[PDB]
Amino acid sequence: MGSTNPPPPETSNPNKPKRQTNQLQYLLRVVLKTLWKHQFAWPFQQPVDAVKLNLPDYYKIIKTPMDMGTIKKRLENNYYWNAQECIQDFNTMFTNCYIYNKPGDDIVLMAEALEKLFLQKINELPT
Repeated sequence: MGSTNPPPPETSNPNKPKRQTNQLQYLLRVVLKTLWKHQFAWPFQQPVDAVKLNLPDYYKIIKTPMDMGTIKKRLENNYYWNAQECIQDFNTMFTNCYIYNKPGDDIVLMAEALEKLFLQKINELPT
């Protein structure tokens, strides 16, 4: 009975309604893809691997995981109906980090930076 990770969030759901919208195209080509290249992005590029990291309490505490790798796959697979759904997934990811960790932790400074950038990039979206 050693530690395991949960199954990752779904990136495809054939019974969920979806659309391609100008705002969602923008969220992939501009926002995600620019954030993905940032020097602080790496911890957020894949689901939190609590086994590899030796944080057996991670998924004890965080029940709604989200990461940019999943968000990337959702955008590529046209999983979302609108921009707001995806913005919500970005917000879940940031929030989870702030929940599990504490002010001034390196990982938090990273998420804080990314979140400021995020906000500056989604300030104006296409119509």
